[PDB]
Amino acid sequence: SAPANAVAADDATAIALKYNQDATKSERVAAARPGLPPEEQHCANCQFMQADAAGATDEWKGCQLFPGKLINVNGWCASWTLKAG
Amino acid sequence: SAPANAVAADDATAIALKYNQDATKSERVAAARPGLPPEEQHCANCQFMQADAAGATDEWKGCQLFPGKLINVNGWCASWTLKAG
Ligand code: SF4
Ligand code: SF4
Repeated sequence: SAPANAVAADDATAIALKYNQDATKSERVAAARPGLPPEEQHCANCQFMQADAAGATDEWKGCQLFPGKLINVNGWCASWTLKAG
Repeated sequence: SAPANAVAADDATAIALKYNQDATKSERVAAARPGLPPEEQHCANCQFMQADAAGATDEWKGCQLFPGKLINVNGWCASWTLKAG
């Protein structure tokens, strides 16, 4: 089961930022954010994902943009940015 | 007159996010978002602010949560998080 502090689907920030815990159901094709084809975009390779968040698991990680919460590594939002060198 | 796409108080996203174009009149103290003293928080030091948005001025700048629109640099909403990276 999801952590209790998972980002909720209809959290107001999640709504505004176009977060979806399943990237395949997200607006990523429409958004056309640069750096990878949309089909390759998800939280796991994002700049803002925080691997060392409290309560992180292989599936659930922090995000700079959702303080105190956990996103799904297979998620996406409109701030997706490939983590660069 | 302000940019045509300045965020209005009756914008539906604004209401959901608890945006106020005057941070001093916002809920920022009670909300106590982490990362800076709440009384110092406003759009100008927020991670979501986009200073190079089309139509921006020294007063009106972009926000990732209000695509296509301009917030006030002195504003605040409950999604505030410190600009960082
Ligand atoms: S900023 Fe990155 S890690 Fe955070 S929810 Fe959006 S895509 Fe996922
Ligand atoms: S997310 Fe940040 S920049 Fe956007 S309205 Fe809220 S406080 Fe202002």
